[PDB]
Amino acid sequence: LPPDITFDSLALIKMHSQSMKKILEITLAKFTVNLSIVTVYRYLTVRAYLKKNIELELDVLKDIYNIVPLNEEIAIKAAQIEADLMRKGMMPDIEDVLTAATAIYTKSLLITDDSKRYEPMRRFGLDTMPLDKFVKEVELMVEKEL
Amino acid sequence: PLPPDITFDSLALIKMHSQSMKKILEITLAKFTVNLSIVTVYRYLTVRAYLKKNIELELDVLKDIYNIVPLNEEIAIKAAQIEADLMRKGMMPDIEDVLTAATAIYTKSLLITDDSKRYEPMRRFGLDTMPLDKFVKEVELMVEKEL
Amino acid sequence: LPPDITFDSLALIKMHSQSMKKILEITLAKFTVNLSIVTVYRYLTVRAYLKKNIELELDVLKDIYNIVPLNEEIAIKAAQIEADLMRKGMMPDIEDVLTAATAIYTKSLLITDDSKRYEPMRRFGLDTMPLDKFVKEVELMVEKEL
Amino acid sequence: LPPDITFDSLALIKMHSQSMKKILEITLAKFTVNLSIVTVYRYLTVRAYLKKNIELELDVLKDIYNIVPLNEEIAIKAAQIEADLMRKGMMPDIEDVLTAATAIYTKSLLITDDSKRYEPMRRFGLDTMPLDKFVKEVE
Repeated sequence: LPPDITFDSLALIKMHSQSMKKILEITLAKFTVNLSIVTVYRYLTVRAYLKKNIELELDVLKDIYNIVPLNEEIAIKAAQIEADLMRKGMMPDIEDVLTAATAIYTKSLLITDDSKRYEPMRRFGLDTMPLDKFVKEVELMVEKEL
Repeated sequence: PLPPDITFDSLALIKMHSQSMKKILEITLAKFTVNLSIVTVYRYLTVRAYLKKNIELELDVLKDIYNIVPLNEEIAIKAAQIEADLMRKGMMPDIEDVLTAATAIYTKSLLITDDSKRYEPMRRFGLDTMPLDKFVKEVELMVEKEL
Repeated sequence: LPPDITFDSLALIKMHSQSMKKILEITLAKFTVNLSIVTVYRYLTVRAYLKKNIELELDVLKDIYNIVPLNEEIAIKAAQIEADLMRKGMMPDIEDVLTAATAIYTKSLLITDDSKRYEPMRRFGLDTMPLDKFVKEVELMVEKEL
Repeated sequence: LPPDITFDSLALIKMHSQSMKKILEITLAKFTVNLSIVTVYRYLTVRAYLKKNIELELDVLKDIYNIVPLNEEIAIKAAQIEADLMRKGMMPDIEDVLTAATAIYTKSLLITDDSKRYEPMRRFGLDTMPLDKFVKEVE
């Protein structure tokens, strides 16, 4: 529903698949997509692995997406998230905490195929939504003439 | 005329900021340009927030004594290339290592660490390392000689 | 500010002038300089015209610079770039195409006094920076330090 | 006569044409052809302009020709050739200098459809022969 959304690495990959190509088209009509540089880096890693020109692929990425650098404000947030998770006896991935920190920072709804690993970070102001539910919401909006 | 460029990983940075390393830190700041990845900064402030310190306060001191290098598009490309090429060879490196290494190659910083063997697969990419113990002995030596 | 840079032949000429002696010295400690063998040959032409000792000078360039041969991989990129330019009605100079292709292949920022000359090649991934701006940035690091 | 030969860019194009298939056949059996990477890049350029896959095309050239990178030794000789030619009130093409410099180095008879523009470079050890005369002496 909100104007600002983001995706984590796997949801980004799904959103790029030929079968999402229509959902993507509507997504970019309707939402501002604020990707973490971590998500971009993880994505560019697998592209480069497939021997793609990642300098060119990044140019295409920044044409349709906002790419959010990892700065000092996000690092503060991520440290505080991680330390709290660690106090509660949990072992968060670095990629997750940094992706959540960036989403909290840009005030973006995080679209993910694995919502639950971000659940311990809800308490910090992260909104999340399952990819399959997000896909259903986008089609509904077209039906509702939004 | 320019002071050599160096960096630290987060384990080494934590030790550089210990009570016992105050003078070494002070000499290090006077004699070198220290280019810290924002990711090393984040991992360091994680330790500090776990100890319930004032991370905003301490980050402002860090901001002042360190060149803090954000993770931007250019370092991400470099890190993506590094990591893809390591994978093309059977290896699955840690995110912290790759982004740390990639930032040190991009800033041309000697990476100072207690775990130099962990960083060996990235030598080919132009990473230079030096063990913390050896770096500390060398800083001590420069002070001895000048004084 | 990136770690890998290069110069065209006219920029290299200036970099080795008397005025630029300290800048040159700072560049070599702060950066990796990846020079196309084409740039090197055009530089050596000027030097040979001034009745200098070009074999001796070359032996010094070899130790301070990464001199990049015109190999198969570069020849293919140069060819793709030039054909694409010709398809748009442009006739680029051989030295520009080969310089630009080598810099794309090496991922080096091309420092030059004639950035407009090279602008048709940015779409292929070429990064440039004016020599004046580069010099001033080097001088700034020195001023701040001293 | 010599086992070592090379072509410049136009000559290579004409050697690759339909009419020259037999001459090319006898050329590849009789001679070692030492092609400058510069000749190759120029050839690949006109193929890419016709939207050919030059990776595929480079692989064919790789198998039939000795492709000669532009290295430090060639660069010195080209610099010397060029500076000298300039002091004598000329401005040679860069492609021509690099092509001549590579032929001197590989001690290759340069086969060209334009021998005259290479004439200033004879004094540096370059051997040239017209393609027309070459074709005659092949058949």
